[PDB]
Amino acid sequence: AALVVDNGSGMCKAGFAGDDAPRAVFPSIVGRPRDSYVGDEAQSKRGILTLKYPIEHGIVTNWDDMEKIWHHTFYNELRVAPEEHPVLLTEAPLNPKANREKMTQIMFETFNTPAMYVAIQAVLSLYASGRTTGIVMDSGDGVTHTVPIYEGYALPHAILRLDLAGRDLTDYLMKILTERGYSFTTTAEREIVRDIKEKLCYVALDFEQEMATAASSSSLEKSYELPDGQVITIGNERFRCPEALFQPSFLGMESAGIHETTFNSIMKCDVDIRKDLYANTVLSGGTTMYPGIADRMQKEITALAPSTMKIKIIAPPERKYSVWIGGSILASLSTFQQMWISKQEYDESGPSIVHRKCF
Amino acid sequence: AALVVDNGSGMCKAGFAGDDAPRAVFPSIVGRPRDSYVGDEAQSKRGILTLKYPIEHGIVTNWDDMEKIWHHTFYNELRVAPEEHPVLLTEAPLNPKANREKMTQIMFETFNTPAMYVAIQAVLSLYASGRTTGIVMDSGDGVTHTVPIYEGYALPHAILRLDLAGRDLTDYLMKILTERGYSFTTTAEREIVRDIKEKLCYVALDFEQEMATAASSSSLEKSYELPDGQVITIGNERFRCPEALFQPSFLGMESAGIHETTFNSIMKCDVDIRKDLYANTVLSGGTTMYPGIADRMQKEITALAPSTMKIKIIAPPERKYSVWIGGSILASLSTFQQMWISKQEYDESGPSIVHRKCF
Amino acid sequence: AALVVDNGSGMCKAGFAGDDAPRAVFPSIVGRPRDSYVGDEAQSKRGILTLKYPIEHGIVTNWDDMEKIWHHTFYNELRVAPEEHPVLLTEAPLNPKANREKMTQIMFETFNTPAMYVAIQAVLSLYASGRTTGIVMDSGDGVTHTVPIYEGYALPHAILRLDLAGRDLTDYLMKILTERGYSFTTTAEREIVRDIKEKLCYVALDFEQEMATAASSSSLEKSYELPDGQVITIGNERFRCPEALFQPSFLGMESAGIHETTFNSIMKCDVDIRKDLYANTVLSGGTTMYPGIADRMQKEITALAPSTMKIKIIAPPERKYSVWIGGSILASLSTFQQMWISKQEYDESGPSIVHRKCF
Amino acid sequence: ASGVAVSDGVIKVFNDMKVRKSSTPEEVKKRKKAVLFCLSEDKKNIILEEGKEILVGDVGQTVDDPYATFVKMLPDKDCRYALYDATYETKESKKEDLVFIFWAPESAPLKSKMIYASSKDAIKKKLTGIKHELQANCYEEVKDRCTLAEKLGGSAVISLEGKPL
Amino acid sequence: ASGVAVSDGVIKVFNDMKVRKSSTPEEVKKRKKAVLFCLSEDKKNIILEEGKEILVGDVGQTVDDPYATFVKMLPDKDCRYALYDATYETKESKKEDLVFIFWAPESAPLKSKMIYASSKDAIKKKLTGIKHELQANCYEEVKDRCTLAEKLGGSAVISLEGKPL
Ligand SMILES: Nc1ncnc2c1ncn2[C@@H]1O[C@H](COP(=O)(O)OP(=O)(O)O)[C@@H](O)[C@H]1O
Ligand SMILES: Nc1ncnc2c1ncn2[C@@H]1O[C@H](COP(=O)(O)OP(=O)(O)O)[C@@H](O)[C@H]1O
Ligand SMILES: Nc1ncnc2c1ncn2[C@@H]1O[C@H](COP(=O)(O)OP(=O)(O)O)[C@@H](O)[C@H]1O
Ligand SMILES: [Mg+2]
Ligand SMILES: [Mg+2]
Ligand SMILES: [Mg+2]
Repeated sequence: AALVVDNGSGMCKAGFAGDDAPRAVFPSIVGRPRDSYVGDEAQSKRGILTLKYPIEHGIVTNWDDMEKIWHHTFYNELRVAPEEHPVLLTEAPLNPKANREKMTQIMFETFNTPAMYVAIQAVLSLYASGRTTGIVMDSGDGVTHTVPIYEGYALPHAILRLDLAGRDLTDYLMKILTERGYSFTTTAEREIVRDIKEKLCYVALDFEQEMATAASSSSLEKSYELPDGQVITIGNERFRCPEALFQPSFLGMESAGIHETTFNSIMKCDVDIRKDLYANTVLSGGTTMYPGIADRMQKEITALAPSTMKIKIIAPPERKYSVWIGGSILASLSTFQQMWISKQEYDESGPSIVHRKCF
Repeated sequence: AALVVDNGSGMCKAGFAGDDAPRAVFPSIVGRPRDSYVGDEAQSKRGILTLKYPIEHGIVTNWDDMEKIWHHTFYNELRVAPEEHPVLLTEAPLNPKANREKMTQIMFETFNTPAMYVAIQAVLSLYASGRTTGIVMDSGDGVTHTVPIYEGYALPHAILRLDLAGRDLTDYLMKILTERGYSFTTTAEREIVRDIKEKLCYVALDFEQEMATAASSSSLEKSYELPDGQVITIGNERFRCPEALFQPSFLGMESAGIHETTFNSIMKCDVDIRKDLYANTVLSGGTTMYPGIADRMQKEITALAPSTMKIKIIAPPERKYSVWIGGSILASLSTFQQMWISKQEYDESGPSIVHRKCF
Repeated sequence: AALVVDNGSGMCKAGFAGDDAPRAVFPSIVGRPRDSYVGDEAQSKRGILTLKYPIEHGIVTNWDDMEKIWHHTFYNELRVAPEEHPVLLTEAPLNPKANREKMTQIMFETFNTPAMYVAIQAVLSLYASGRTTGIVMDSGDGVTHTVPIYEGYALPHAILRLDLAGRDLTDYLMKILTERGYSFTTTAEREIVRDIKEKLCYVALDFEQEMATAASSSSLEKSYELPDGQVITIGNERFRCPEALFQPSFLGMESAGIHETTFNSIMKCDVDIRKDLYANTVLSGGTTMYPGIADRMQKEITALAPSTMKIKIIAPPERKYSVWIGGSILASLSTFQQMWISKQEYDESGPSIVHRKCF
Repeated sequence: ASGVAVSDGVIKVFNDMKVRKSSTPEEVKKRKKAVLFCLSEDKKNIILEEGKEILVGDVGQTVDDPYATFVKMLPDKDCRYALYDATYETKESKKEDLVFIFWAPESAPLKSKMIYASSKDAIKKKLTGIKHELQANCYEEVKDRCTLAEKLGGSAVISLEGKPL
Repeated sequence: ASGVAVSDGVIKVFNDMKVRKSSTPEEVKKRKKAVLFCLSEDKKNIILEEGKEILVGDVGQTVDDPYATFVKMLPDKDCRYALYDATYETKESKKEDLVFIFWAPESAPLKSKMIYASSKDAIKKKLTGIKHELQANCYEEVKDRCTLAEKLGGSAVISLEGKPL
């Protein structure tokens, strides 16, 4: 019975290999008073404590707080002893090799796992869609990555990173909801706005046409009930919030949208494989769950690519947790039990064993 | 002879272009029985009526009551017919474009002004200090804004809003004056406490050192005579009330103080202009009139900024009405008479003319 | 008083003949909104405009934008009227003959220069080192050239071009600085990274030995202060960034390093002159200014060449602007005043006069 | 935006200061090293403040340090626009650049500070080609040579007006 | 804060309920599904109420709905602490979380309600890792399955104990 832990920039997905869904999905935050709270405990206190993301943009920056999250994952969320289960970890693209060895050292020495394995998140999402070649647009909480993959290997020189994901969209929705007279500023009210975003926001196919439709009627207005029973109404903010994914200038960013970032990373690959990448663009992550985002990406990339290229955007219905689900299917295979890094192999080669067993 | 109207979140400043001070300064409230009273009329009745702020946080939320205030401004306060004078209006930062057009429509159709102009409040305050680049900390009655401005244009992605100003400080002073045995609860007693706040309160440079000085002697105690001749004495409440500007936790708020809000909005600007913003921090509004607030802001921001940055807090002596005074100087210029939006231009382009003539 | 203009792929060097250094060194960019900004003006706006290099790889591709840069050079940078001064222009190796005539036509018809002259950049660098025979390794901003020269004439069949220079090293340093947790993505932050590169980066003599030294201590770590006072620390990125000059696979390029490109162009020359080229390898350009690059080139070419050849890498201390300095010494000679292409000679022969007067 | 226009006398002086024409050494001595601009009496135009200028021929004779005597021309309680032709040297080039200086002292009246600040971005758009801008709001922000050198090129500036910093 | 301590028998039972150890299916049937805590006779410790527990092996055999039979164990006129291991399913995950239940019926004597309420925040600090708390002050606030499902995840909870709501 192996454990699968998907360490996201904002959300930790953990569960057991062989299950269809992760058992625990909690915020990857550590809170300390303005003495240490992890996950939903750090959000239950709200404003007394200051919150820190130890893996804010997919890359672990604070290894002391990252061990607190992994300890919280094993004992409080999964409710198991990590010394009895092999653990499959996931890593962001362009993760430095010193971080891969640091993860292997912490798992074998701090938690004493019998076996261990590290996988790349984008490759698991592409395999879960039934592909070995393609480009994965993984938009999560803290970071967005466009990862072109050829024959199961990510092309590292063509991987592009965009510091624009769901966390920035939640803050932008809080900002534009104040234009209607509502006030969402506190930490507890940010969790309400995140729930509004995940239920009522959508991507408009034509933004300027949708802004005219919303200004001439009320067919796009939705009501939302707050935890205390108060009802708010939201109008054009439903499609203005995820529009910042395609127009980052709404947030004051100079960067390109997710469609141009996907196009730019395809243009950094060999000319001979670009035709395959245009037809195998796979969406992944929680921020790709807006209704209408695949049709918008299809239209935007078609306008950037040559007219003779076939643009196909793949948005599988289970793409929110496709990294975790791909890892749990892989870790539950009887043929995969030879791929683990054993503690015996770690005692001989040290933490550098991860580079030859997990690539 | 143009009119200059500064629509504040709690106080309406109105007067004639070319004058040094506004002629009328009255509360921007509309009172209805618990049939419609505006301004000081709504406060003369005290407790019979319920009071509403139509522009409670700088943004107009009730346009029917906002027209009552503008009608009261022209006929009862300025005592002129608005169809004979061009009017310069002011607007809060991050004012939605639908509100700018609504103001232009009301001025040309309801009041029939011959000409009209809309200006941003923070930009007028920065110009009045002799600057085109800087960050304006505008603390008024209902709202506090930190508005970084570069070459005469406010940077909208870096503008921060704090729902903590003089109105919250008046309520907090009423609350802590009851710890001395006094009772201020009614609407008439709130106007007394506001007068105590504007005469005896000050910002302590070191709060904990000032609390020790007040607890060991009576050199900080002041007497105040009530309207009925009764004399009250106030001690450490003099500096505990404006201390909530720097420690909003005194009010149960999770937000940052005005010093951290100023620092956070500088850090949202381009790194190349942050050095200029550190040296050009300009205070504006009635809530920045406490003695010792510029020296406290200087000390607090110095502790947040890198030690190699030069922190300079600008507190001009006329910063309480610097928005109105800047507007009256501008509207009285003979070269400015080409900048007005005429009624002829409004009949052709409609209310959207304000976006290209006033930006 | 003649003018000397060195049109670089990324930087324009301009000044007066007889001076020791160019008066103006500005980026050769034209910016248009996402109406036309040239040079530092195009970089002062940062992210509003899109930037284009009209001479991106040494060869002018957009002649309309190239005239904007030359107009900006004469009137805004040098602050002279070009109709009063003869102008010496420089050109990249393997510049097509249609471009030489286009330059001559623009100088005589658009700017009305009294006289004009075109020189090859690599030949000026070799003359400045006191040589007429040798191979010039000119690494600039957009392009690197290895130009073998025999008796003052570049051998065009042996000239090799490498699209790998300082611009690619700046982008690579931005990429690997994000592995330490820093974020440099915007246009203003790219100018900061370029300043970090020119101050703290160096070429390691043994790369793998230097990577072990940096991983076992902190004697190679340097601090750098950002424009807003924040201090960052850089470690092995100091020598990993210019290492891409010798291992272009760090950038995902299939091409050879600058040492193998130099060796390959020597092997394309006559066998009888290769011994002279091995002993007269001259470095030129801004990208050859890294400390330790001459000792690394010496070691790398020694391993490629036969052991009986004497490898001598010439790195003059003024090699950054050796093209401009060589041109200003030449254009200031009284004996050189007979070499100019006069406007009288241009009216008779047309733009094809440049082929027989400047070769 | 106050609508204050730039007079043709200011545009002519700026065009003569920017581009240097081939001239006899006598006309070179008549080039302007620094010049002040002020509002007209009716406050409708930016005009040349008469008598407040430094000539290139004065530098090295009656004027020892051109930036020190330029700072003395600035009024203590009035706003002003200034055009200073800075001759400085970095580590790898000797430069000569025009500097636009906005002088708005805190002691100046509120009406002057408002009109000069609200009309600054319009005059600077007419003076095309200026790449350096110095906003000085007190005498301490303008009097120091190292304040100008920081605006010109930061720490790369090693000399100013032929004298080391 | 009444100073009432938590016995080591309660801490051992909680540690065995929280973390699941790899065990034979026989020991899995001996895991506790629910357990009640009460005051000792001298009211100095929180102890295990003997006989008032549901085992995992009982679920699916003698026990059809574990939450209904758990509610039956609560006394009508006495306060109690409870530990319930909830197996529920949301729209995107199958969850298994411990729920701390404070049972303080209005019919209970005033002395019991005071001691259990003033010592609740001290026992809950010793039982680290519990993220769900149900304060029930009448039989109608605890008997309904949808009351527990609302506390677990609100409307996202679609199933509880393998049965749809
Ligand atoms: N159903 C949804 N619709 C729109 N956005 C969503 C939805 N669900 C999650 N999001 C956003 O997706 C983000 C987290 O998704 P995730 O892929 O787990 O990121 P990460 O792996 O980096 O932690 C959150 O910001 C969340 O708000
Ligand atoms: N002299 C003063 N000292 C301290 N606080 C003051 C002083 N004067 C006004 N305040 C407060 O300033 C607030 C109103 O100032 P103002 O800038 O006009 O706000 P607004 O523009 O939002 O209406 C009021 O709450 C008032 O009590
Ligand atoms: N002192 C330095 N050390 C290392 N690299 C430098 C240094 N100076 C410049 N570079 C790089 O050299 C490039 C420009 O040099 P240059 O020879 O003028 O190129 P070009 O002629 O093609 O415009 C720039 O990318 C710059 O960053
Ligand atoms: Mg993710
Ligand atoms: Mg105000
Ligand atoms: Mg060059």
